[PDB]
Amino acid sequence: GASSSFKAADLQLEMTQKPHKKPGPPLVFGKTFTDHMLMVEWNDKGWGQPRIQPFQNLTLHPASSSLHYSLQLFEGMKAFKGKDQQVRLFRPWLNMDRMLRSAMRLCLPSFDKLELLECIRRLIEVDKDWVPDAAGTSLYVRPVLIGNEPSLGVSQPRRALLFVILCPVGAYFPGGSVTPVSLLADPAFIRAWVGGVGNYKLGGNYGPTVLVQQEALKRGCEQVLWLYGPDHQLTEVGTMNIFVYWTHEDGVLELVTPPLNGVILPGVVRQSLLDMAQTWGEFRVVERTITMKQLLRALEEGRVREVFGSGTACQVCPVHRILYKDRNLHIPTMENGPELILRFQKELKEIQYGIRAHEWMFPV
Amino acid sequence: GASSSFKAADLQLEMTQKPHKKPGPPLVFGKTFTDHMLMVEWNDKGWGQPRIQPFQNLTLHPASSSLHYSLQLFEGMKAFKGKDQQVRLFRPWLNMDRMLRSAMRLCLPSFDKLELLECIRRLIEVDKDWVPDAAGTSLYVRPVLIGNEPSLGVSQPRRALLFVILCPVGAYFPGGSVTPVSLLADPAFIRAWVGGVGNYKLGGNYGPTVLVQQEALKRGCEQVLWLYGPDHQLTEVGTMNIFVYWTHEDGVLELVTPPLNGVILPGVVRQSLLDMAQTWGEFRVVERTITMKQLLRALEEGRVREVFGSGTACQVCPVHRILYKDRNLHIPTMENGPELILRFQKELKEIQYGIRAHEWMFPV
Ligand SMILES: *Cc1c(COP(=O)(O)O)cnc(C)c1O
Ligand SMILES: *Cc1c(COP(=O)(O)O)cnc(C)c1O
Repeated sequence: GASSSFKAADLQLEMTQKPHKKPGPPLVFGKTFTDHMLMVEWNDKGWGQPRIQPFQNLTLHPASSSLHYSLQLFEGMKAFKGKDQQVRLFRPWLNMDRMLRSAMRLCLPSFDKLELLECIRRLIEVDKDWVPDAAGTSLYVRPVLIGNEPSLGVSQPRRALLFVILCPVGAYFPGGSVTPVSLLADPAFIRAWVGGVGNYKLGGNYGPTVLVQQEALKRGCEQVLWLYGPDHQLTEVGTMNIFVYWTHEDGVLELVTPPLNGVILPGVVRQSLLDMAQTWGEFRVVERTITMKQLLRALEEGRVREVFGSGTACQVCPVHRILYKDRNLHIPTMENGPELILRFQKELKEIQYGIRAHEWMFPV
Repeated sequence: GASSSFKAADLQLEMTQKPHKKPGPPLVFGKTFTDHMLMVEWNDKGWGQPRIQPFQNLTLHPASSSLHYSLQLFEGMKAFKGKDQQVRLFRPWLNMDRMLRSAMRLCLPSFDKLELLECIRRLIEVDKDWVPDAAGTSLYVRPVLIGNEPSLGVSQPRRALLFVILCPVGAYFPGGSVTPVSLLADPAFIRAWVGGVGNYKLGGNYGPTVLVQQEALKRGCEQVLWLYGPDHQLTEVGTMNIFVYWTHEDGVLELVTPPLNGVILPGVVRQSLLDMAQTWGEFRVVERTITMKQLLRALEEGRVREVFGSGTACQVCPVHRILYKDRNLHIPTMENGPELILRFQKELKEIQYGIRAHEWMFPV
């Protein structure tokens, strides 16, 4: 059908008459929600008006395509409150771009990126007192678009819902340090494949990972290292992008991450780390496949400095151990500082919390 | 956690006070629903009691894991009403087995197969007058299990819902004949992969196929032929299993379907066709990979008799054309009768509608 969008200019506001009490000083990820949400409905008449409304349950027809055929996508981004109580979102335009790409892949309706962003801004503004301001804390923003056609046909939905909910989040690390994780690298489990949809933030990519994460824990590891292809390409760690800081086989010190060739989700943090490192101009920055054979050889030769994951949840997450083919591989990230990881963490903290002004931050 | 199940002995019944009018003489697949549904809730206290209740909307928390991370699975099976008004389900035990396998893969709670089946039986019994009895018609039964934890953690759900809804379905073919379809075979699109979850009936497998089906239609084809691997293995057609009746390269007449090696959904119809053909003992019946190279050579040599899909929707669906690498390949299914397809259709019709007694049918 023809494209159309809702407009922020049309936003309707209904304030809660029953606010929840705000948390004390233990923000467990994803279990505590704020007082309001955004909601917009789409059908054959286009989008309705956007509304901010009290946090409340969804009412869905039992045949809703969202629940049968996974016509569902989401985003995640963080807002941060500085010491002056100004709230700012980190590169939210990138998340909007990604959400629209996801929507098109599932034949869900398009909308105007900047109108959604302005609605999100207004929502956060209404719930601004829910954004924590202790060091390292944040507000997680969770936009969702679902198909909502009351039909068991596997087909393009004629109805959809877009909604956004918000969660306060606690700190992951003490100021100025990081704590590493151990990974399970089992080639039997495949997250994504070329020709598939692992490069979109679709619900369907995440459910099948629950059992695998439980196998990692059973095995004494914290997260999953996702391997791909017959050469055991390192793709992602958990729900994070993977980076390696090493001297490569050609003798050149570089930061490498896998290229966007279909099996990598294009992270916002990932893009930001690449951008920052390119701007410093201190070492080579490249997008290239990384194989277990290359890593094993680099480790034995002492060429690896730091391996880490990146994503909205911890920002940068160091790795100290990989369990592969029943071999426990020590990764010397913490013995190398981890200088690069701490550098990234510091620069992101300064930008996100407004210690210095930067074009990446969108004020609320 | 420890396993437990709901019991049919505990079923609660609430009859509708506002029945819907039943359809006239146009049953469009999946859009018309019956007066009641089954519902069972699970949490940390185990399963609640099962209930038959009037058809109504679901009320879900906006953070429900079913909508964010695709913690969702479903089944599909048919009930058939004979000319004596007896209603019978086709091999429903197989669907129960498959549903439990799906549940375990997504870390959703197990339940007792026969208790669910007995509840389903009771539901169909309450809505028995909704089962059509015109030739070729049926009642589709749609069990669903979803995670329902109000949490944005990607984790094993601590709450779930199991529900079943029912749809009357019309006939697909006139009695005693079949109509063929054209397929798009584009190796760029991959349904499933070894190491993945394409062998389970999980919602997440279906949403990404909507865009691909639209590309097939844009290309002048009706359904998608799903190819896998660098040798272009024929895996599935649409949401159906694929069968080929041919003289193989060794000179032997056989019926072949791809083996259950991770990328094939184990269809109930598929299993039934294999069982029937094995019981006749007239030709070789084998599970072997089928490649496009083999098919192309077989076609040019005149060795192909019939290619068809199998599944609960049409039972057997003949193929007459495959568009591959921009070549339109004629498939001579209709020129060969299609004798085998008509044989299968007749034998299934006799069993499903109770013309002859058979252990595959479960009386309601
Ligand atoms: C969300 C996600 C990432 C990280 O994306 P960010 O935008 O940096 O938060 C990486 N990989 C997967 C698989 C993800 O879902
Ligand atoms: C449901 C389905 C089938 C067919 O299964 P039946 O049990 O015969 O209805 C085959 N392939 C896919 C991908 C399916 O979803």
